[PDB]
Amino acid sequence: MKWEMGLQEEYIELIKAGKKKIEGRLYDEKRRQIKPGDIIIFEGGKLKVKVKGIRVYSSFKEMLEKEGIENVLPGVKSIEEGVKVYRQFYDEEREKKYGVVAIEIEPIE
Repeated sequence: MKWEMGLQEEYIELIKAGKKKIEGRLYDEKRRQIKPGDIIIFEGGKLKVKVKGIRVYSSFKEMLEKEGIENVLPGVKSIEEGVKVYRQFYDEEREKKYGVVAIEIEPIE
């Protein structure tokens, strides 16, 4: 399957460069249908990636600690800062309701 989802510009570059190897998202209805082998089209075609793995957590904090913040949000020095990044996109109620998913990705040329 091929899935479409938005992605901020700064992350598009980090993924292409091989620094950002994980895409964190709310494990919501849309994300609950993704499996390794699928393809994700980011920000209207600015980047295409292959899904290599799916790991679900109860929170962004736990996801970041297990996946390694440098592999998810390159440059962010602390887990607290990492959680803040996600809070700008996802509220705590949604996080508690759906859980969080770490999508292992590989850029497609």
